[PDB]
Amino acid sequence: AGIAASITAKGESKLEVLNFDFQANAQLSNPKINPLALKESVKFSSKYLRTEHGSEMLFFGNAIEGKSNTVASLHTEKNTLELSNGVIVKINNQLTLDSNTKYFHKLNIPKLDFSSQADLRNEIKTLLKAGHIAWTSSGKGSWKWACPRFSDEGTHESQISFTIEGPLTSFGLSNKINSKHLRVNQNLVYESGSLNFSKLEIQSQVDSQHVGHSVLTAKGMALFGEGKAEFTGRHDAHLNGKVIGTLKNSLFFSAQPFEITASTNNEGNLKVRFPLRLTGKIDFLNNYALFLSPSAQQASWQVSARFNQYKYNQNFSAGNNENIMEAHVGINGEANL
Repeated sequence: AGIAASITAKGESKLEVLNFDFQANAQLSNPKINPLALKESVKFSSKYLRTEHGSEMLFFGNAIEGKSNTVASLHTEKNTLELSNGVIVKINNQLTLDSNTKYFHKLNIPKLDFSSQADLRNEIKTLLKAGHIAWTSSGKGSWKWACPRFSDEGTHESQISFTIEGPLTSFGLSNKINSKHLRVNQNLVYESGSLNFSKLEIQSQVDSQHVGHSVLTAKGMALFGEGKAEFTGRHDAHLNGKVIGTLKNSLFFSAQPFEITASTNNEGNLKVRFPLRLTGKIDFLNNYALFLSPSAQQASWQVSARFNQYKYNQNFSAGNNENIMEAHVGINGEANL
């Protein structure tokens, strides 16, 4: 039992952008055993836009297959755009798909001397199995254009990693972005073996000429069942241009049974270049030290925030001990008038 369906539409007329020649088809087959080979082809002519598609679905009970494609290409007197897509899906025992996105764009506007090029690769590859996950992608692409009000060029590089196998999980990102004015490197590292451990790793590298360099990267080691958690937290930054200085950040601590200790330190000596020839001199000293224990506990807070000619030192020590408890409040400051 099969059906031969065929459609053919002709819009012959004046103007090339308006005339069209559409055609369609459809085929079927199903004798006894359901060996379906359903197919489709979408086709038409039109000077304004040419787009084509063909989808052919295959079925053999457990052998299930699917191939679909849709490609379009825009063309005119100023612009030239294209796109392609391939659906590759097959179902035999497990589930998997690989689909691609081919993106092109070329714009040329001679009115203001503009020429833009965009060209993007968007591909997905998945794998679903009985207890298995295999997921990855790559957002590869680049950009470029010449325009007096906006001129930039660079390459975008993305990669996604994800995989599941049993109680353990895996997940990693490698982001590489590069341009003529901004350069950032990004990495993600994640790992945790169910309720046993948890790996926390961040990688952020920002590079720019006008402001300077920023360095942010930190680690965290977490363990389950006992109460252990230690994160290595830090940051180093540079500022250039209208502002100059440093950003030091200390975030160190250990989470332990019957022992809690935290160390936080924040440093900055920024010098703001205000307009009308004014300079703001900012130096602040923010620190912290923790110790928690069943026997004795303590804390510390010291601030040395200073603005230009206005200095302030604030003293705060907190600590409980059985032999002696200290209680001092340091309130000191000076405001020039």
